[PDB]
Amino acid sequence: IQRTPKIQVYSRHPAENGKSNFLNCYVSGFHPSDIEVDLLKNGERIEKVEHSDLSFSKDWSFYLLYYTEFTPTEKDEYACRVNHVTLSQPKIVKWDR
Amino acid sequence: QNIDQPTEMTATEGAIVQINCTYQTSGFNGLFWYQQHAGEAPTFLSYNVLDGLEEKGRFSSFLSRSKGYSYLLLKELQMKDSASYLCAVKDSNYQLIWGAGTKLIIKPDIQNPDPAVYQLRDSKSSDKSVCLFTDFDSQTNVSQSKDSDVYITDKCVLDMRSMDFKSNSAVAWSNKSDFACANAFNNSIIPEDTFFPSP
Amino acid sequence: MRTHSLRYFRLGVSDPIHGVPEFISVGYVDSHPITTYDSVTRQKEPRAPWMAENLAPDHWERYTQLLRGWQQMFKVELKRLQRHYNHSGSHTYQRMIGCELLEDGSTTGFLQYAYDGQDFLIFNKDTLSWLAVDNVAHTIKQAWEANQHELLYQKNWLEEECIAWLKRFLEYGKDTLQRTEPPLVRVNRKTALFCKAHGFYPPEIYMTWMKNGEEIVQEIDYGDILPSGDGTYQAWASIELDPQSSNLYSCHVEHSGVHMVLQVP
Amino acid sequence: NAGVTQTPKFQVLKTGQSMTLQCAQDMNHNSMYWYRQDPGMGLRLIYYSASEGTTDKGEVPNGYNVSRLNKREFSLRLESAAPSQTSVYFCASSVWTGEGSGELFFGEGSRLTVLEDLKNVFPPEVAVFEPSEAEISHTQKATLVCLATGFYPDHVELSWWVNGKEVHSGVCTDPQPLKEQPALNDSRYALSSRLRVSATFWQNPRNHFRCQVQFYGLSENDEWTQDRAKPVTQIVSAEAWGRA
Ligand SMILES: *Cc1cc2nc3c(=O)[nH]c(=O)[nH]c3nc2cc1C
Ligand SMILES: [Cl-]
Repeated sequence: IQRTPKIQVYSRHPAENGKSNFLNCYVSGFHPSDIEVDLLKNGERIEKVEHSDLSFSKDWSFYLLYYTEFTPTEKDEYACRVNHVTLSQPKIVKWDR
Repeated sequence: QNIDQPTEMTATEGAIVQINCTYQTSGFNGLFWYQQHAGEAPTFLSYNVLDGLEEKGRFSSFLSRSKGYSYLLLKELQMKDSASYLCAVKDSNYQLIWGAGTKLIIKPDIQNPDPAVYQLRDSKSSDKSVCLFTDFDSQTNVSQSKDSDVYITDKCVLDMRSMDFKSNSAVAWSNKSDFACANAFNNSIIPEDTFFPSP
Repeated sequence: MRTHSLRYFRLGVSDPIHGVPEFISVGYVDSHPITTYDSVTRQKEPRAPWMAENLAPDHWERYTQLLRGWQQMFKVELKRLQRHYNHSGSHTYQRMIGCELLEDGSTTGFLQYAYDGQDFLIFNKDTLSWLAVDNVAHTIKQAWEANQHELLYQKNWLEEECIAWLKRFLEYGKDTLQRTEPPLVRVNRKTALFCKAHGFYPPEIYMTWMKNGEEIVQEIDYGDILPSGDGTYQAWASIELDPQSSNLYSCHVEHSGVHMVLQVP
Repeated sequence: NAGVTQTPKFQVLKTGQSMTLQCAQDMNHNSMYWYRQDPGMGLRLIYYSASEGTTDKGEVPNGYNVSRLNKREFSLRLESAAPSQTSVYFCASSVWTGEGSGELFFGEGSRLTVLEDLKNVFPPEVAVFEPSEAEISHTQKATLVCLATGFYPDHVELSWWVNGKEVHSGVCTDPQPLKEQPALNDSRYALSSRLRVSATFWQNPRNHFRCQVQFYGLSENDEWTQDRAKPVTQIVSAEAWGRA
């Protein structure tokens, strides 16, 4: 069976405009393991983006955490973009704060 | 980490022998027993990893993890059981630690002891005189020579399969002028009824 | 202590795209990765500093050899499964083994396998037998159960060795694994009440909404426990507000032996 | 169906000389091992190979190296022989490793003696002694004795041949050799064997008895500078005929 990834985008701390923070994109429950993730800033692809090693769940699916340091402002919109074998096209999830 | 077993054990044919193996290890993934006949390769006898006794023909193997000890139990002993028995333990990293081995010596049941010392015939190609101590009971031990020019071998068990007949023997030889079979085994404690044929 | 666990996973892939490893194995203590190995590095490496600092090089070298051997065995096993399924293309094989030391002192132990992310074989260490999900697994089950000693070995490793490894690693990483960081909890309005916790360690946390004292399981929306990225976690749970009758709603959070209540006035 | 095949069976070496021991297994095993066995202690791992394409040191790696040539073969190299490498070497294999349950399958063993100087290698002198007439009349059995004496190192195989066929029934050979001079670390050795037959078998004048000792010693490339004959690998024997 193939399992499509669950995508959640959130900040490390409660966001406050002007206060430095970390944008997280936690991608879980997918199978098989090949996957492609990007953090977006205003629809552009952020360059310096870290991620954990591929992780394993008891139910045999996988999970990953992609993140980047940032300072949230009122205007800039932030997103996570995921591609997987289960997806016809990339799936974009915006940071709803 | 260390593993300990007795150096050597002696039992009588037809009886039962228990060979012990104690081990101190960090971690435990199993205990193996191996049989090694003299001059030959060890071969797998048994494996224990949970507690208790497992039987396999005449051999049984026992394990107590909490005591860190195992024994190999051999019943109805036969001469072909003469061998070294090697105990080995798999430690927490799946590395084998080997005991030094236990040499099992089996005493044949001699049905009609007839102890005697015979002089063999000289060979024209050798200066040695040769004496054979033979047919004695298995409780008799053969001592090494006290004279540096006298050679005495340890006792050997021979099987005449056609007659289903076993016998102990030891050989002594020398080329000294004063050497005689009547005194060849004078350093051994030999049966009082030992037959010494007239020279 | 609290409950702790030790688990090792293996992933094997039959026809991996270029770059992606054929084989990967990762160990975990609770949610923390502790060790990793793959077919590209061919080396076992720590994934937690307190593992690196407490295990001499002879340990990393020994399991590097063992892992290279396990990688080849895993390839052979995946090859046989995909022949017996008569399957083309790329397929995955997975294994999970480990144990739990519970707070009450009792222990559990598990070992299981998956093919294409679905249960394939499950070990039962009390009946010393394998549960097969289909007839390819049943063929493998017959061969594994014919070697009774290998079953006994797994029982011993799960009940004794794994628990001893877990206690040893729990001591190594005790400053991490045995600490408590209490949650910061608030209630926001979005209509629905959202109860949000963050900043907490360990990750195990129970959040729920009460209405007038009774619970409302079918009405609560539970969010996942999520890594913040700094070693702590966050979570939430929402409840949909009734606009036709007032009710006393309260959020209830339990973490590491402490219960909290946030009444929404 | 061969199991584990290792060579050579016996080897003598001068200090400083090189040697490669061969090992092959036809069992389709993945794990292979080289052990040394010495008196008074357990087997010690020298090197091992958990799987094709990887090898690593054991407990006593110094002075040795290994090559896992393929799935089947695992060779042990001594590059500069030292007297402390005098030992019996055993190659072994197992289906896998890092499983707890699997036993090892051992090769036949390689007996290596390393010497500072080959000047104390000797073949055995072999003599056969005919049965005692007193024994024949007292027991109706006849014991022949073969003595193999003065050889060094203890690299011999003694066999008995009756009417041109090797025999084992009725035979007992000392399991351990006798040090002719017990106090010396390089003492030459003695070995005895008995063959016991019925008196009626001994008393047939057409029956032929022979004791043969195969000695494993020097070879063509070994340098020899003593006045006596070069102690090469050879067979030494002695015979007797039945006596009416
Ligand atoms: C470092 C490591 C060790 C390990 N040990 C295992 C063991 O002893 N038994 C198993 O069945 N599986 C194991 N897997 C591993 C994996 C890793 C990475
Ligand atoms: Cl992809």
